[PDB]
Amino acid sequence: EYQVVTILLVLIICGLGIVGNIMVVLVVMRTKHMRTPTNCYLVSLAVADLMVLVAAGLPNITDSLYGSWVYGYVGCLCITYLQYLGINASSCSITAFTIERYIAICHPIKAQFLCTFSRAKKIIIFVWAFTSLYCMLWFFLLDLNISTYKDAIVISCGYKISRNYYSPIYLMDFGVFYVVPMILATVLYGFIARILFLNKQVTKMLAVVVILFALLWMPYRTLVVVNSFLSSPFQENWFLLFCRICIYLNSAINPVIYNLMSQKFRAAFRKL
Amino acid sequence: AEQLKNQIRDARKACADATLSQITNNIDPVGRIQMRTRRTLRGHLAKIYAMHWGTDSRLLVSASQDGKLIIWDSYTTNKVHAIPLRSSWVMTCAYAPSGNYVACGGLDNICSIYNLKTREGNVRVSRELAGHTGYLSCCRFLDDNQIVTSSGDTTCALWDIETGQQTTTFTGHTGDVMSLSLAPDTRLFVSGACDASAKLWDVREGMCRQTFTGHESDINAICFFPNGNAFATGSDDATCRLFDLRADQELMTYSHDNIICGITSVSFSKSGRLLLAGYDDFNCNVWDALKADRAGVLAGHDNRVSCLGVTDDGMAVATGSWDSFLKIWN
Amino acid sequence: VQLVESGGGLVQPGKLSCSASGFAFSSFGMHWVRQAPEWVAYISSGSGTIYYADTVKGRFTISRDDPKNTLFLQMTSLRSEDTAMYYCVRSIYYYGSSPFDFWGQGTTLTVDIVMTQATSSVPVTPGESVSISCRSSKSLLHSNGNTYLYWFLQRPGQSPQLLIYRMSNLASGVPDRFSGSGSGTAFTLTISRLEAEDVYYCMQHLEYP
Amino acid sequence: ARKLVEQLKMEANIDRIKVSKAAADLMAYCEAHAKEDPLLTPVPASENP
Amino acid sequence: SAEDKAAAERSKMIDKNLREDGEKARRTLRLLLLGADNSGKSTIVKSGIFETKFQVDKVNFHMFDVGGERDERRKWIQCFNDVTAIIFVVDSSDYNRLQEALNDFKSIWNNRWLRTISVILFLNKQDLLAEKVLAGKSKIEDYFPEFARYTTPEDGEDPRVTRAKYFIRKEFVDISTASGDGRHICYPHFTVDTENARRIFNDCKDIILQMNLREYNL
Repeated sequence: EYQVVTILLVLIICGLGIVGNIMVVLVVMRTKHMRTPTNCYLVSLAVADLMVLVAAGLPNITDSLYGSWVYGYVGCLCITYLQYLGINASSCSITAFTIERYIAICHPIKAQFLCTFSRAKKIIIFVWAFTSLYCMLWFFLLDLNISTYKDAIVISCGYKISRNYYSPIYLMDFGVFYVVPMILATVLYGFIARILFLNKQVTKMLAVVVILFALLWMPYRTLVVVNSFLSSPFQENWFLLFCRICIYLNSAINPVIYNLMSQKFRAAFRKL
Repeated sequence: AEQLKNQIRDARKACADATLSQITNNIDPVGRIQMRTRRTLRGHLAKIYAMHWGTDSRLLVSASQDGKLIIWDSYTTNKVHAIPLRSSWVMTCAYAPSGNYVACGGLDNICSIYNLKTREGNVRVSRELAGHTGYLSCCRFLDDNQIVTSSGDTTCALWDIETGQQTTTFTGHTGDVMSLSLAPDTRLFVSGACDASAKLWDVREGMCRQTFTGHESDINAICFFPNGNAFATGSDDATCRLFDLRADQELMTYSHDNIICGITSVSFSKSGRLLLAGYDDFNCNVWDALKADRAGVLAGHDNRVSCLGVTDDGMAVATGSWDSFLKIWN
Repeated sequence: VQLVESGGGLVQPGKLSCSASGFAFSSFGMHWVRQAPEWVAYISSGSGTIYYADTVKGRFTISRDDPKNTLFLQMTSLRSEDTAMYYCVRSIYYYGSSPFDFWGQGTTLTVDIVMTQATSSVPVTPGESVSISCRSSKSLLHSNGNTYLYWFLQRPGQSPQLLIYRMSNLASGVPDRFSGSGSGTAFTLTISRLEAEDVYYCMQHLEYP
Repeated sequence: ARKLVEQLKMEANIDRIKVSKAAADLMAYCEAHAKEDPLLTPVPASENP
Repeated sequence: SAEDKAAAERSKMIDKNLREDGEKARRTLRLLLLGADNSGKSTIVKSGIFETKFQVDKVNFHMFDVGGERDERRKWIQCFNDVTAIIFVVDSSDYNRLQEALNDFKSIWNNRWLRTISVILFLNKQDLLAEKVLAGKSKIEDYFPEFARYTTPEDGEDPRVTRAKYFIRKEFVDISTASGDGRHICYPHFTVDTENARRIFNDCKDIILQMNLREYNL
């Protein structure tokens, strides 16, 4: 049927990132380098792209055939806190990597003295604490409900309060995790292009990152944010499954866009 | 004197009855043993060049590129002293048998000697031994008033800390002398030179008693067997070998047939059946000195390992490396 | 090489300054042992550890000072138990170090684990190989195996010294006629071949008062 | 040249025994200390810190 | 026990007095000054290891002229492999002091320990070679045998010496670009005048940037 084929479209692109992010950590944590800050700024993304695939890619595989929260209440607090944590840490350890990447290129003589492995831990333990402070806030506004009109008393893992009253959690995650990595990677990658035009074969791959991380987070962050304003929330299967098949597709290319297109990771992988 | 050098090659290497592998064929080996990182003596912040185990087997110095000499406690991972160096390009360090003196030597052709147990509580330099014309590659301690010193101008000295000048000078090398080690019977020492030769000198006489050859590249690691009747070298051509003083040949060749990175440091055990060896492939090795096998691997470093030593009782093995992490194994 | 204290204030009950002129006293502990006719503190260098006395523990303060090496106490509710001579000690610990290797002056201000042996009236005669033995209760084969033992030398002079630290070993500046042997929870100290200028004290170090 | 030949007789006129007993006494030191070696035989935790 | 709870408070103060002395040896870009033989190595910027220092626009440089036993470089060169740039000064006037530098440049470049360090190749005494072609002796064709077929593109002015000074510079970068692999590349210059204290800071910013292109995965 329709949803029988999308039990594969969800579970193979949440599987190629669930093998691609394991391909990150076995390259980082089992090589004999000095653990450079870019080896540390990506494991902060390789354990945040796991939780939106191994804890968000398959409450869709085990619930496409049921329609209710199969995990009940022991999951719909403890697994949906790990769905809003693989979102706000796989898009907030991006704007902490872009700022470390622009400072290292457009100010390289002022960034051999700041960027250190002891300083990459200072931000990543910070940026995981400051987003665990935000995803645990969901707990007091998250509980499932039951609907008795579809085929039986069946509904899945929804919202405890009315949907229109769930507005400002969805905009302070919009304006911090979508418009900041789409503006501070548009400005701070054109600055690399102005530097690389004064002395330029990699500036096309750098122009992919600005588009690919603003067109794959575009439909989810505009459909969730419009249901805070719509009197009747959008609920069809042909569009909601598409607006979060790109969320899994964004976190399956982060071991490819940020990692595999490098020069030193490929030689590090070739020795292991 | 071209034909006279062939008289040594027929009297030192042709007098061999057998090899060493035919002796250790029927010997039950250690087979497979494994050390483990008990301690991790972090705190340095540059490449580490030398360490030396103290006499009480619970103290060790470490010399690093950042210009610091640091005495450690090997039990509680405890730093004892911080000795700031004059010239930060240090390539060697030393520990006295009394435990009262340490001594470094660097690129500045100068051997400083520090006194640990002063009455003012600090650590201050006792006698700064200037008088070499090249970089100082190794330095040792016979007693609290005698120090032998290799350097980077083919000259090994033999100082006297009270007076200050060389009482003896061991000339007779071509390149540099990169490392040296005193014997347990402390009236003899050996020196591994940068011209692929190893010279057995003599403290009391003053002339070099023997000269050993065989390495292709330059010897940067030497240490005595604890009986004082043998010693094992290590050069940059990725091969170690153990000679002998009463036979003047190469009895045991500790060649790893699948590695290409050069040996940086070598020290025997406290019993003479664990040849530790610090290589350039970012990790150490363990060689059973009897049967010439790879009985263990101390893979715990990420850059090259430059210094390595075994205590007097046999308690531990501390290996330092270029990633500023010195690690005690057991 | 040198160390000095200052004071001896006679006042009604209810500040004696040291000065380590010629030392590295930014790398020394700073005790004050009483031995009235038994500590006060262990202000370590890098002042994050200030123990205090068994008699008060909340007053009779003592304030660290690094640059001019101004180790003093603070006169805060002085009692009749601290009416003693405080010997500031150039003791600092590392494996090989000798606590009480140097010692200050007996400034003489006239304001737990039991190792009890007073014997406070013993005349002396030379020649005989005498042997004092202060033993203690618990087994001093410690978790680190280093006995915090009890034999500290003194003299009829106005300042103490050390004979037998950790029940065996000799200090710096004292003669070598003193000696000793021991075992678990015991010590047999052999002070032999006596001579002129030879009181004597035995106190613990295991825990702060 | 003129000093090397005199400095070569000090390393040429010495007696050299065979390598068999030179390695047999190498093993004779090895057998006597193969018990008091805390790294050769992994002795238990009675004295290893 | 008050002993090892104080012999470890000592170890936490010898800990905090290396990470305040290790944040000062990481703020200066070290260099490695290396002339050939009286080639003006001391006249470019202006104990037994002559360490000269200079700063330009708040960036401290430390150059390490090693006046050791000889120019063997067999073992003291590996102590400088954590460095930003070697500096190879060579006087361009003589012709016995250029073909000796060609033998002294394939030893530094084709090496093992300097394989991530790029040479800021200085050229000095070119106003004693332009003042040695108006003299008309000019044995560049006699000393260098394959000199006579060399054009002079992309350049007082004289095309005879412009073809000459571009010949040795293309001879300098010939042994450079053979095996450089993009990690490290030469940076030749032209000059004994004071306009080169900026020409190193302007060049080390393209040495760090060629590392951070490979470091931060760009």
